[PDB]
Amino acid sequence: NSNICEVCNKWGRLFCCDTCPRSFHEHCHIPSVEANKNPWSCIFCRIKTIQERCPESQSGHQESEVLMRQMLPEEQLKCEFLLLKVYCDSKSCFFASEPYYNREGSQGPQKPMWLNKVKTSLNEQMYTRVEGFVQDMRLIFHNHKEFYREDKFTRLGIQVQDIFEKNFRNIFAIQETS
Ligand SMILES: [Zn+2]
Ligand SMILES: [Zn+2]
Ligand SMILES: [Zn+2]
Repeated sequence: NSNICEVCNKWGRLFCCDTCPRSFHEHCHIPSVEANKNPWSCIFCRIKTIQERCPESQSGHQESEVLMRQMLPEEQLKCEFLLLKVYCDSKSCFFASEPYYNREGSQGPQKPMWLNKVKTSLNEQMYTRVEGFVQDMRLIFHNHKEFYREDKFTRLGIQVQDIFEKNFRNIFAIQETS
């Protein structure tokens, strides 16, 4: 197994996947690494299993259809993984914890949002459809773009949103387009 966490790329107290060579800190894995279970399979392995059990799940989908899916266990898992993939980028640090807004010439968003809040919401099963999760994720970056206006810092929101969107299209097998 790897000697660094897959998500944050640091050593420490790591839990090792039994079915692939990835390792995780306890709270870097999503969901948090489970207490017992030997063997243990990581979220990357669990996602691969879903695809292997239903190869047709990789045929292209319409986003509108994906968003209306109820958050049954497989969709819950896919959202957990998608959230994890965003945490895997180091620029996610900017969007992880609760922001505050005090900049001359801007007003903060009406509905602040951040990754750790989405993480809690997933953990507490607060989303009933995929749409709920996707709307909160997109709101994080939209709020950032709106607040930072022409500061070049706006680009961080564009960057992390692109990681979100690419991973969304991959995980939920959205039909490729030009
Ligand atoms: Zn970590
Ligand atoms: Zn694994
Ligand atoms: Zn099948």
